[PDB]
Amino acid sequence: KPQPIAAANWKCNGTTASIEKLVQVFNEHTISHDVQCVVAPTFVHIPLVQAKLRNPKYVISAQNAIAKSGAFTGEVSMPILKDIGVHWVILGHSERRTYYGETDEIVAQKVSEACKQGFMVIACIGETLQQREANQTAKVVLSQTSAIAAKLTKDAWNQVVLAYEPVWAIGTGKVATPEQAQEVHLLLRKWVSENIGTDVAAKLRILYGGSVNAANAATLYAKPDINGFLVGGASLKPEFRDIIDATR
Repeated sequence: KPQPIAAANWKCNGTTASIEKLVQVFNEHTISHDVQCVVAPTFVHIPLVQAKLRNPKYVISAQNAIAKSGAFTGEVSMPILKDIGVHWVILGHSERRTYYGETDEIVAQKVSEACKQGFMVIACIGETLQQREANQTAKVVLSQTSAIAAKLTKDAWNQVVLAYEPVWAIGTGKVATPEQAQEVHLLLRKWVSENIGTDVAAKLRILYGGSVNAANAATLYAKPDINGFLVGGASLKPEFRDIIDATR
């Protein structure tokens, strides 16, 4: 397997005091294996986390961005993030697709621009409960992935991490079973192998997210095509340490 990733999506949460305490916990956890840890604070907390986070296995990610600076009140651009030292971004999270109008073509454009600007990108894909029950999971996730792929060159895939998060698993407590997740990860990896390249597919990290916790992480990671996790609720807690260690 390629190098795993354990990514903490703090979403729209945190106070300075709670973040200081949690970062201390993460700093004091010695990670002995090869894993890339990622923490994605809210924009306003990025400087605090940059100042306090010292664990060498971690990088900081933004939770969203727009491609260019300019007259976009309220938004944060990729050049602005790069200038402050952030070169990872999560794009296309279900919450943004649902609440904030991010269509496949908007996500694909953002991913393309992030790659051109040198970011590592965690690009999120996943089906809704209605799509799953209609036996459309594969069609949906492959459509979302091919929309992204259409805007990328083969070289750019070195910067891409895919995160499969069934929408019905996000925040609900209803994690996908290892078999459910593995079926989708395998389908995605096969599509990448056939449509992009077998060398790309072998090195591509495909993360699972949606109700990962420290108790279910190891049995997800045991599956051959799962390369780590994008973690929401449990990444606000000290048991994120055990999620990291489940990628051994």
